Amino acid sequence: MTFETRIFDEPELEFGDHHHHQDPRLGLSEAGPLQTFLGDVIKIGVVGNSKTIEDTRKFIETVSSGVEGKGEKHPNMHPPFPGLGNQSPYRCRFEIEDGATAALTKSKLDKIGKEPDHYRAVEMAVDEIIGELQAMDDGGSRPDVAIIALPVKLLERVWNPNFRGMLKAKAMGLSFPIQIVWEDVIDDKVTIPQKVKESSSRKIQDIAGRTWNLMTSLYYKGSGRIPWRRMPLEGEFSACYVGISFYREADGQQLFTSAAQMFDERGRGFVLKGRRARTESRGRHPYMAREDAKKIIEDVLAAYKLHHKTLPARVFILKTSRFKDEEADGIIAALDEAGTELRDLVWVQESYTARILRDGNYPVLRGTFVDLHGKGLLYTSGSMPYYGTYPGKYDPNPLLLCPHHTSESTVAQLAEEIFSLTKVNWNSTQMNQRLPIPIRAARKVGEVLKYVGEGEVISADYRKYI
Amino acid sequence: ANQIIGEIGENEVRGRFLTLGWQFDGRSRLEAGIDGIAEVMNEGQPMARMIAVQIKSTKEGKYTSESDTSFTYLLRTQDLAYWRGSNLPVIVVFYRQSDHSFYWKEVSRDAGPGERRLNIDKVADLFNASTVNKLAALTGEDALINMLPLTLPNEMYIASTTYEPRKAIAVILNGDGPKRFDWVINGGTFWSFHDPRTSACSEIVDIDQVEAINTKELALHDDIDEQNRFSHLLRQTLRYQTDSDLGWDKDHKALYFRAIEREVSRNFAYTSSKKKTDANVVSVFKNSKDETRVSFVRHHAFSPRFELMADQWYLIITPTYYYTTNGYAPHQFAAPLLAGKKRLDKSAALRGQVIMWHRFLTQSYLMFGEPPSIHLDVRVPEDGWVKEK
DNA sequence: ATCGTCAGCTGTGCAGTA
RNA sequence: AUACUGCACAGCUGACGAU
Ligand SMILES: [Mg+2]
Repeated sequence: MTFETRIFDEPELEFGDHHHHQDPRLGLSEAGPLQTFLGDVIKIGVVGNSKTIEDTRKFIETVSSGVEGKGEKHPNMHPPFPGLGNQSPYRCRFEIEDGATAALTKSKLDKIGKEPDHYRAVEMAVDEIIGELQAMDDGGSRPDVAIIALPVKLLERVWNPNFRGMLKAKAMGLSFPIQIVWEDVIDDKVTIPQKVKESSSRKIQDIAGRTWNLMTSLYYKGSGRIPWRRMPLEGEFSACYVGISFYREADGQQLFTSAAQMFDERGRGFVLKGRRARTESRGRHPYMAREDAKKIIEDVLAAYKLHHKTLPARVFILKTSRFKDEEADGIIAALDEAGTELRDLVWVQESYTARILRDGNYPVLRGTFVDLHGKGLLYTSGSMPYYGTYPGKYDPNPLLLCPHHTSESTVAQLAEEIFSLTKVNWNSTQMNQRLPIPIRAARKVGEVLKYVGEGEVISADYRKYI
Repeated sequence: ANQIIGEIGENEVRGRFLTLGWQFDGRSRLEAGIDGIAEVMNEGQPMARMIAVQIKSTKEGKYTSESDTSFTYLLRTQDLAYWRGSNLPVIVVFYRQSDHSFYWKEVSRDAGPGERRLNIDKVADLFNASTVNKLAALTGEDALINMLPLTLPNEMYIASTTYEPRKAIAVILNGDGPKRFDWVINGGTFWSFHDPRTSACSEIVDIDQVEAINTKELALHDDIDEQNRFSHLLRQTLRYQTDSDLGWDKDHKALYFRAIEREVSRNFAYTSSKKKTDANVVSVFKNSKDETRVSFVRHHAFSPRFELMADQWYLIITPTYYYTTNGYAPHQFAAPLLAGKKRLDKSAALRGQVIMWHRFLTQSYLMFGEPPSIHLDVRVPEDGWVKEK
């Protein structure tokens, strides 16, 4: 048979103090973040109605004192939160100062719940919140990170036009990032329905996972220092990673292109910058032009030569769409203008109706690579011999890696190295991440950048996007 | 609050130590890293010269990866380098407020750096009267894929004829001959697997322009529109040589079975080698209360997508379910039921389907081979889990 | 400005957290 | 929007072939 199957191991993640482990949860609980925070204070401001603020304070007070696991069934799936003590997996503590806390009056919420027009009601709610946060920022009570805790009666009008995209677009002029929390997470008594008819209500996972995900996001947003990173091997050349995705305008059918840049820091650090430019559209097509790709590569090389005082040696570009001649010509022309000799161009396809089948009521392990005559089938979702079982039903779909014909490295090394780039994102802490962070970061940047008006400020800081 | 728990932990650990002697000083508030200096008592006289001890106290709560038998602790390399360069052995203890779990662990000073990842263990590692001198003497499975290698026949047929396909369909339904479904016309060219002139379908083709061409010439090329026409021809052929126990529905491209035996389920036993195909291929379900009203009679179908690899063509299988309420009418609502059944079935139902279909069902012009088999380097340890249905 | 053919990429929502 | 997987439904895109 002309099929060569590989089972890559789980990639390691380098935490602080030269410790590496495959689990972000236990790894953070063991060694803490990679880039430590010089200090001990993360100040939090809360915006919402009165009851949301009291439940937010109660939530912080409860989760600061340890959280039990879900059960003894598959313990690695549900590890207990250790709280913000001396066993804290952040080496810092969060406090909610009383000098800045925005309580929303019931008259304004009543006026919000009375407007029949859908657009301007969400717009005025977003603008009022933004004005409260701006007056928060202008004073001497600046917080490190803000929390928008929403009530139930606001949520019937806001949810039942997006709210997160509008708020994160209109909050990009501030000096701190914000985080949105629904009513259901803070209070376990009440629970809301959704858009379709609902006799029942929504359901979320238990408070162990909520605390881990929410507070890892809060720590990265507040401190500004990255929790973990991909562990670099010894011997390889210097490299710079780019990812490309697409999105829509929410009113028309026109498609845009997003981007994200990564390179290793000169030392122990990582860079997840965005791009302070709003690439425009050239038609409703999932393919970009060649000049904008050239400008992307020049910006990437300028950032690398600014940080490292030298050019890189390798460039990795990940794309959701298939590479074409024009984009490859532009990237190659930019690179040989700069003078780099190692290139790798890979298209990721998420719609391939081929799978690896076996008997035993369970699918194959995560990290299964099959060479389909120059292509690559990768099982980034699958069975896990660390979580106990495979979390989920039916089968996990695989993704296909299609390299360009100008890429130097073979399909197996590229597949392993893309498999090492998946579990990097700091929004989550689980392992079942089927999308590499050059793709997911570009998707997040594009999702936030949907509602940003023309002639506005676009920040390259990643904390304004997740 | 956490500042007093360390002091009381140090005090009660010292009380345990002073319980059987073990002269402990503690430190002042000027200390950093190593805690106070302790010794070992010998029946009422300090025979031991000196040793170093460090306190580590935590609140109520289990440790990392603690499941009834052990736990794990990690050591900072600054502290490890601090203790490695020293002149005295050190010991490390743990918390005391759940059930007073005073444990001892010692790091050695042998050749070679690196001593972290203290993995503590069972009841042979505790401070008690059981043993006290022990730390005082320091003076695969091959799987398959869902592909089907397809062996082509010898010759196809080509022609030239310029009628619209809508008129040709209306010609072939209103006629008297067999309902042949092997004809694809695109670009003005008549294509078929059977010979047009040896058929009743010759009415929509010219008699003098029928030619026989080799299969392998058009199987491989650089053009992809001809590949799309080839795949449509293969779909028409697969519809043709199976339309006796099924039909066609454009939703999910399903060849769902036709129920003509007056609401009888079909087990469809095959038993190819030892014992298989004992699962119900077609199932019958009645309503909640009344048997006069039928809820849904269900059966599963599939849809084939054809492709090429190194000039060898392949077919895919995506089996879907299909719920018919009362018969040949399309279902009023099937998304929640299809979602629920897909939520219910594990991976073995797909395995049972690929071992029961397209080798032993509707395979008894195109010859269908065995699905390809691959070697997996690591077998999934399914025997260790709970097997939670 | 319409209709079959194939091949793939974003929005929008529901279960289920095994 | 604490997060991810699976499923379902939609809209869109470039070469066909014809009015
Ligand atoms: Mg987020």
